[PDB]
Amino acid sequence: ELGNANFENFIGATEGFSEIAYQFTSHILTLGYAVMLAGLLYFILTIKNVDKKFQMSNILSAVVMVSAFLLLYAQAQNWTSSFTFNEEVGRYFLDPSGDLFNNGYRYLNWLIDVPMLLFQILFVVSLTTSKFSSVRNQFWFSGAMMIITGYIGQFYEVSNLTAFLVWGAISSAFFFHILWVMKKVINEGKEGISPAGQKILSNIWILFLISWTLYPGAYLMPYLTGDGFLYSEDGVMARQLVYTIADVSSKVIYGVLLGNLAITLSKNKELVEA
Amino acid sequence: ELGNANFENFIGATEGFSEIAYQFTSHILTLGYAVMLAGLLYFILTIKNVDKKFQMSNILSAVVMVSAFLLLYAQAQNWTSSFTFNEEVGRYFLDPSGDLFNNGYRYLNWLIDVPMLLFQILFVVSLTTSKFSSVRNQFWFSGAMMIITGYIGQFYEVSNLTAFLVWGAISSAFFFHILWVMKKVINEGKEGISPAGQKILSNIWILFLISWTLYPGAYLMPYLTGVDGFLYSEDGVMARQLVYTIADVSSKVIYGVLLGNLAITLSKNKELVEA
Amino acid sequence: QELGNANFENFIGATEGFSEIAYQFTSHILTLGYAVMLAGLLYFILTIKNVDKKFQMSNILSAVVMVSAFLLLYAQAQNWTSSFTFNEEVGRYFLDPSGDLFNNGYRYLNWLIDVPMLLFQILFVVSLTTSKFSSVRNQFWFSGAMMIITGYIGQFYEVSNLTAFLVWGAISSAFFFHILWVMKKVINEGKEGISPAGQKILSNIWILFLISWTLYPGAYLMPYLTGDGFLYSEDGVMARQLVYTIADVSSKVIYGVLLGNLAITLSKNKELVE
Amino acid sequence: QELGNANFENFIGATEGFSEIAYQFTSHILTLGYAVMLAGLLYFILTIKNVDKKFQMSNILSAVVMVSAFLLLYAQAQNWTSSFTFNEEVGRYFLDPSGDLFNNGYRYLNWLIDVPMLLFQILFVVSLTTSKFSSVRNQFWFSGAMMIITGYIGQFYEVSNLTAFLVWGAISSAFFFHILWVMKKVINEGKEGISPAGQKILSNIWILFLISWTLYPGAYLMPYLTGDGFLYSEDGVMARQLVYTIADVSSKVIYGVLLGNLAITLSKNKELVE
Amino acid sequence: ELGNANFENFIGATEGFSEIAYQFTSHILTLGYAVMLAGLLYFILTIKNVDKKFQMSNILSAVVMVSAFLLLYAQAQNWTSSFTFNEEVGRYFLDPSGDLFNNGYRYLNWLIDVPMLLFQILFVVSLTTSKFSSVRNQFWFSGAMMIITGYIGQFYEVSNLTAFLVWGAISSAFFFHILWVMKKVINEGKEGISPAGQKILSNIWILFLISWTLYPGAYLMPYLTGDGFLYSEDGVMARQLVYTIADVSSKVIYGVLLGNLAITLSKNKELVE
Ligand SMILES: *C/C=C(C)/C=C/C=C(C)/C=C/C1=C(C)CCCC1(C)C
Ligand SMILES: *C/C=C(C)/C=C/C=C(C)/C=C/C1=C(C)CCCC1(C)C
Ligand SMILES: *C/C=C(C)/C=C/C=C(C)/C=C/C1=C(C)CCCC1(C)C
Ligand SMILES: *C/C=C(C)/C=C/C=C(C)/C=C/C1=C(C)CCCC1(C)C
Ligand SMILES: *C/C=C(C)/C=C/C=C(C)/C=C/C1=C(C)CCCC1(C)C
Ligand code: NA
Ligand code: NA
Ligand code: NA
Ligand code: NA
Ligand code: NA
Repeated sequence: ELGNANFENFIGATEGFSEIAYQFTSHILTLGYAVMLAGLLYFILTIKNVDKKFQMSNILSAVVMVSAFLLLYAQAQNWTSSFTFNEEVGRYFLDPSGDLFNNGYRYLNWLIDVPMLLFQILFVVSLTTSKFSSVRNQFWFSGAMMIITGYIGQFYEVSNLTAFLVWGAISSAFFFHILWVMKKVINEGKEGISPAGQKILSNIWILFLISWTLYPGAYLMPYLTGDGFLYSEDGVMARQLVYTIADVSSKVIYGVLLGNLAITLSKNKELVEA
Repeated sequence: ELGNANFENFIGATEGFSEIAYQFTSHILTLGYAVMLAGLLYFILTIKNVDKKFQMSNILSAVVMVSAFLLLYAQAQNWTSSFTFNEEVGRYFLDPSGDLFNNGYRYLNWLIDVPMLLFQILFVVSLTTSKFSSVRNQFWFSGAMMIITGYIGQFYEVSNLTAFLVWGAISSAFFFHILWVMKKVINEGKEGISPAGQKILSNIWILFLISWTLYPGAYLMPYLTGVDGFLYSEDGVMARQLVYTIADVSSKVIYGVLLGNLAITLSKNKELVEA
Repeated sequence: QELGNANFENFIGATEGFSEIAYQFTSHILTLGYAVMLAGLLYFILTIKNVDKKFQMSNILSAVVMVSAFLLLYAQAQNWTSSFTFNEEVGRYFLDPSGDLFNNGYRYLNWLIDVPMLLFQILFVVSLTTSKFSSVRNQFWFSGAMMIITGYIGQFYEVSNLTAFLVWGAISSAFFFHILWVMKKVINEGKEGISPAGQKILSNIWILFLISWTLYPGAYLMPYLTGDGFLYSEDGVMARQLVYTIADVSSKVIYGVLLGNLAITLSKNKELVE
Repeated sequence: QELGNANFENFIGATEGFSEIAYQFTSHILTLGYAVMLAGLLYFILTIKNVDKKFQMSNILSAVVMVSAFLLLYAQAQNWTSSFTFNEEVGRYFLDPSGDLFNNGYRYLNWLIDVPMLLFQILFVVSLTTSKFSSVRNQFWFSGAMMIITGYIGQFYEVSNLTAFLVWGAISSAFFFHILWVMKKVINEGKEGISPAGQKILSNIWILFLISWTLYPGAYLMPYLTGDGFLYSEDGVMARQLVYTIADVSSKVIYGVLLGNLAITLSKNKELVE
Repeated sequence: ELGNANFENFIGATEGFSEIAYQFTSHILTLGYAVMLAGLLYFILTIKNVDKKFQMSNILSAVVMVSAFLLLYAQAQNWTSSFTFNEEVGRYFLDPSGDLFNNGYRYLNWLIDVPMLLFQILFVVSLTTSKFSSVRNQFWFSGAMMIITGYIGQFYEVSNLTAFLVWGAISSAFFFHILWVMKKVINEGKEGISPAGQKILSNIWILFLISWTLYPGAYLMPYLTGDGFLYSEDGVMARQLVYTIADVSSKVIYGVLLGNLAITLSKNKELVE
């Protein structure tokens, strides 16, 4: 009786994980939080070369990095504590004492981080006809709701497929909403900045779009092949890779590109340019 | 025989916690201390854009963040160490070896932090009819007493409902006193600063009022449906720990940010705070 | 229970056990201890810019103390929690041999590094009149070391051998009064030739120095201050560890703050502190 | 036990066991590893003020690498110690299943982050002549990724399947030479247009780059470089882990230092480095 | 069968450690790494007050402090992990699970740190007759070899007294060489700086000499009294105190004195006075 548990635990409690599956997941999750703390240094070290008006972008990035490090660290330790090598069969199996594995650390990370990442672009670019205050509140409300609904759903990703998908769908509503507003902001952002600045905002959009889509991909990962191929250790590896790739892109790379824009806009483009 | 223990331990020792209840509490408590360390960075990184006379506000915020991180971290680890998964029934139960769970880490955090948060506003605003030193001492005395009395009470929140509520009440006395003085401060603060600065102080009050009220809510959370119903159970534990987390974040970080923003605007450097 | 040359906490823990309140409180207060130290560090780092160059070593030495103190007081807190385990049957915490015996030695060795600095550091802020920098320092340093080293030896015996306990205690006290004597000299010579604002602070410093430093020998004797009386119990343990914590905070952080404030005023940057 | 697709360390540890010297040394050297990384970080942070704006991203990227490397090399060190337990009966360290299997994957995934940055970062110090920044970078980035990813896969098989081991190894080596080729191009074009002092450093960088990068494939093959021969033993383990450590220190820290020194000289702040 | 293990483990495996012996060793080793991280703050905080050309001294100190913290921390945890209280007899005994105790963390710390400490003086002072490049390489080569040989020897300090002392001796060769060169450096350093600067370099030498000598003292500590007085828990305490005192002196105090010299040599001597 595992109960309302993530699917990792069900694989780990039956099939077990192979060396490669466990170690890789372990490694990738470690890379996750490593990249976050590393990134922090980039934002701290470049802040002197951002003008005052843009500086909060760098600061908010830095804030995200710290939050993310700590929670993604917790997530990594959740993985390793939760599954123990069985000497007899040569596979890793669920260890009750280390607690059940749960992706909740990541999700709660999103709860802090999502509002900031959406907010923080608004310090770099300027809107035309839209109201800063409105855009922010929309971001913040939709963002919260997207994560909170998703957070509830994923508890059920095995126990109750319907609640899984209901909450998932509702989340997607809130998800799809955010995409709309962000496109609005990038477009109004593009108005009034050099072609150089424009090109960056274009890259940002593609990054934002791809990277944010990854998340619901990883939500569904176990099932994207119906007891098929990804309902296995392969699925676990796949989920945790994608989450890691997503989080790195959506925070660090995202933050870097914003920072680069803010730096160029400050006529300190020499720092970012080679 | 648990004794003078928090009610979490009694739930954990009888009902057990469901996966969702345990994991959520675990997650939210982690979010708690994560946000504190994160916040620290905000205060450090904005300090250059506060004028010298306001800068102690920023510094005191930073101080709080560090204290809070460390003690809230301790609090999170208290939770996780104290309750272990039972594979047979699929619920988390009290682990004696990991020590009893207690909210005391949080409370003693308050003991350091409350004085600073009350103190620190006084470096941004200027009073009219009150003396800096008087307001501070009131804050500091009442603040200490509020926490110390509350701290004693919560040990009894199961063992002895009377002492629970006595100490609770006494605490509440000092609580209202602080509210009273703070309202005085924010009003005198509002006198003589631009409308922009005024509006922030207004938000600060609302935040201060709502967020500080949460705490006694969370104190009583187990019993807010008396002797039964949703709140004397794992649901109550989740509820308490969410509210504490929300409270602590609001009362320290958000509070500190709003003060910081005020101090930054007052320094004629509003450009990084608003854009 | 063949405990040997052990602190009295272990003897209580090994017989009576600690109640929930006693254990948790001690645990909490010891945590507060090291938390306050690291917090304080931030104050000293962040204020250094506002003290003039010639006083700045006071701030630096404070910062140094804070770090040392954090690490050792952290170790001390972990010593407490490791050393006593909840007994499910009776609902009290009892000595756990595996987690090592509890010992206040971490704290004492902290004193060994910290005491010389705290005595030294005032000399950067004040100017002596009649007394010789070199003499005052060496006296502080010699007496300071000896006070701690003798105390450190004594406390091992606070149960095993009451005589050595009190002998070493007394010897320590000799050096204690010496330090008090010299420090009073310093504060008074310090007061000669500095602004009234500076004077007032040095007055406060002395009161704080005096009260806070007296606490220590109080806590040394705490188990016995009521002869098998009231404080030879879990109550005594709580009492000792509260007092040590209060002492250490006052004698380092508050002390350091007051010195900092003095150094800041003497630099004509008093707008920060008011 | 039944180990599967595991590193060879585990097979030694599961049969021969490790001697005190072998275990302790490996333990010590791996600790040195991550210690040096965090230490290095301090150098890059502290010297950045003395590099001109246009070079500064070199120092920043170094700093980023240091942090990533600390965290992952720390993980790697703890992987070693957790995985092998002293057996009091024989006086040798043996594989502990509970501490999880040892795997070098932490290191490899560290490479995945770090390799692109180290190759990238030189381009902020020097200017190319005949080559296109964009092309050189993409080659570095693509080949770098592929080199590590292929290597990462191979090393899982270094015992289980020697053919896959060597295939993947070889494929990796393809991309390796490519990177070497491009880097030589870069260092030469880099040398064009800077003082002889700067030139001399770029020369040293190349020899360091060349030697240090070569070490890695040496360490890949280390168990077999003597066929059930001399290095298929605890000696081989020691040898591998020393070489990896030496490589990583050289290829990141020393490499980074030399680049930093170049950037400092180019900024006419050569007095710092002299 | 402990094998090629440090002597601490043999005491811990037979005699056991008394409360005082264990706790003291535990405490002192903790003080060790605590002082390192503390020191770091001093070097970071004073850096602004040393001129550009001396600044690498402060930086190299800072680097050492961090390395030292981490490895001395590891060393402290090695001690506590390795010996467990026995409730029946009231003594601490060797715990296999916590791994055998070994001073190797410290030694490998030396491997990183020795080159820097020898190097770093050269950023503050200027040589007269001797060649920067040569002095450094001598320091670096001899320094490495001194540690590597010592590191090998100490594994044998119980198992094989001959290898212990051979490797020890070889190490000592390189040791004196470093002492020789350093004296050369301090003297050439003294040429062309004020008497104030001179006096500091004099203190540095005394400190350098005393503190560095301590190390081989601690190497031999178990035997310095032949089944004698120091082949006991007393010897363990003695070794670990001396190592701690040595490391603090040879890095932190050393670094401070150099920093003070660098600060003095710059306009702003007021900070250190
Ligand atoms: C730094 C973290 C970020 C940017 C997280 C973003 C998370 C999402 C976009 C999540 C989206 C989800 C859905 C659209 C459906 C399933 C539930 C979620 C929350 C994973
Ligand atoms: C950062 C922490 C803060 C601002 C803590 C505030 C705590 C309170 C306002 C506590 C109030 C209480 C009562 C009014 C009654 C019950 C006992 C307390 C202490 C929880
Ligand atoms: C930061 C730590 C400080 C300022 C420690 C001060 C410690 C003392 C003044 C200790 C005094 C003692 C006696 C006077 C008798 C008993 C032994 C001592 C060392 C506790
Ligand atoms: C900081 C880490 C660096 C610079 C890592 C470099 C790694 C390599 C050059 C690895 C090369 C390999 C081969 C050429 C064959 C075997 C597989 C590899 C990846 C170890
Ligand atoms: C910061 C660490 C330092 C300065 C270490 C210095 C170490 C030595 C001078 C060691 C000397 C030794 C001998 C001369 C003989 C025995 C082996 C050694 C390495 C301990
Ligand atoms: Na595991
Ligand atoms: Na748990
Ligand atoms: Na305990
Ligand atoms: Na081990
Ligand atoms: Na132990």
